Amino acid sequence: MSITETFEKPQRTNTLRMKHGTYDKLDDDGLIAPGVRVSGEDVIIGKTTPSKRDASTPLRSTENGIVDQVLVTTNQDGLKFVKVRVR
Amino acid sequence: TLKYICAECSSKLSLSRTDAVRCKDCGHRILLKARTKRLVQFEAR
Amino acid sequence: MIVPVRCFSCGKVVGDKWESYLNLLQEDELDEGTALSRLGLKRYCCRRMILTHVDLIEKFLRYNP
Amino acid sequence: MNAPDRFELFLLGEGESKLKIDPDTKAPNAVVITFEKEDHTLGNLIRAELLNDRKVLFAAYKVEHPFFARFKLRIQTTEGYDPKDALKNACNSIINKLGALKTNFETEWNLQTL
Amino acid sequence: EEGPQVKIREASKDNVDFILSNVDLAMANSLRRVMIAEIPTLAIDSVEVETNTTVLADEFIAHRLGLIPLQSMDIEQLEYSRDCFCEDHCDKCSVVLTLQAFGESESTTNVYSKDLVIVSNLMGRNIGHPIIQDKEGNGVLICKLRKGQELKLTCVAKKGIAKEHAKWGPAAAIEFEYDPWNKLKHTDYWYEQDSAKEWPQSKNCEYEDPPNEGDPFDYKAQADTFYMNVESVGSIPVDQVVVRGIDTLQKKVASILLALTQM
Ligand SMILES: [Zn+2]
Ligand SMILES: [Zn+2]
Ligand SMILES: [Zn+2]
Repeated sequence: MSITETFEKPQRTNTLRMKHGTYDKLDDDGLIAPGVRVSGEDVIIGKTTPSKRDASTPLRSTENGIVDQVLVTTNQDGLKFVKVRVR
Repeated sequence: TLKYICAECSSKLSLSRTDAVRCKDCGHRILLKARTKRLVQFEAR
Repeated sequence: MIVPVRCFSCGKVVGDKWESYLNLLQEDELDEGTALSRLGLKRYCCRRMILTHVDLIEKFLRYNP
Repeated sequence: MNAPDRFELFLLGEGESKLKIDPDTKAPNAVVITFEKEDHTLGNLIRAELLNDRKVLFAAYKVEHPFFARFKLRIQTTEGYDPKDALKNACNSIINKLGALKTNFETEWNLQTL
Repeated sequence: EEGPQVKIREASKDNVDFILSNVDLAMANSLRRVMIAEIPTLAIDSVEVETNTTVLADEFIAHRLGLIPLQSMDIEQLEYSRDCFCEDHCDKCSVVLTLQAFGESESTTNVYSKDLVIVSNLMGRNIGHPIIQDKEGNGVLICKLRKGQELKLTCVAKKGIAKEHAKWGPAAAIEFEYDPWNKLKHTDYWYEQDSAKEWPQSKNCEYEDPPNEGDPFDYKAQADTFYMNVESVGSIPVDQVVVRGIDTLQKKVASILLALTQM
């Protein structure tokens, strides 16, 4: 009840819980966009959970490519879905 | 500009929060994120 | 997906002989062996390049978006 | 990631000289040159020509490891004859040979129809 | 002219069948290698992609583009970006080209190297012109577009060498042979019944005299007379590959005399 999660660039506040990889590649909607070149432990999906406990997806450590497609959808429960495919 | 594309009708959507996740006439609940304008450089190798 | 630009083994430019090769078969009703030599592909490394290629792009193009 | 840049096969990185000359202790009148950013193209050559010289007592080259671009050339020569000179000589002797060859080619080239 | 002597058999815009003679195998080889690895050439070495809705990937396309042979006739009048005193790339060390294609028709639209367009200033030197040798002036087939798909691109040709990447290679293959009659006995022939009957007699067996039954082994013969044939890919006139070959190899031994000297 009145406790969700949101895909948006996190920037530390009363929790600061985040991680090393940079978020500078995310857009304010919390998702990188196609064309952008990622690597290291870069953040591909920025998600938060309440004031702000970081719950974001960082790229696979040993990997690095270019974003090939980000898909935003909905489930049968009306859940916001996100699928980032990296090439 | 355009912040999103549609799974099918290709129409360049782009809406804020509470707008659910559909499109115009093609209520496809899919939508693609649209490329960046920050041109990517490639090594010809 | 598409005709490689060059023969992996030696470098011969081959990305310019796919349409020709294709015509040399349909419209001239030649055989791949003769067709290839007439395109100048004499050594087997370059031969395999074309004789073996699989033009899968033609199938990708059939997808709407 | 581990792969070094390809230009490092022909481009001297910093602190590197094209040649490192060293006095062989095992034998007299002998030296060991380390060519940096060079391979079998120059090695077998300078080696081969270094052999046509009769006052040359020993000439051999080898690239210790295919990973790095660099070969070692050992030259030994009769007393009074400096290996350094034999190399110079083996070089000029080569540079000429190639000049001649170049000419003869541009010559025969013209006499061709097409 | 006393020394390494050429003796061309065939010749054309692509091959230079010839016979090197009066030369150490080593030199015949070093020259063979250089033609393959160290002759400077222009080739797309950087691709900026504005738009690609094609069926391929940017890196995919970008790869082919670098394999598209480009005019490198006056290449020496161009410099390597790494030496050029500019910031990145200028008309003194590079050539910029463009590729814009839109699937307009409904039938499959093809994209070729002819559709590449120089945008920099060649300053008088023949350089950067995509090579074309097909009977219809199309050149290499870079991509295929369906109606509606697009491909906006910007490349940057630069001076490079084979050692760095095979795209900068001017040669295509280099037939090479010697002692077509195994007189020097450099190779030992494998056989089931008959060495002679099982192994085909190569081209160059006509250009030489078969040994004679009783003649003892010629233990002093060396390896001179090499039957080559260079094949250009187009970035450079065949005659040139050989020529410039002998050249680069020449400047190499030279950069060495200058080391001892300034040493
Ligand atoms: Zn729609
Ligand atoms: Zn081949
Ligand atoms: Zn410049």
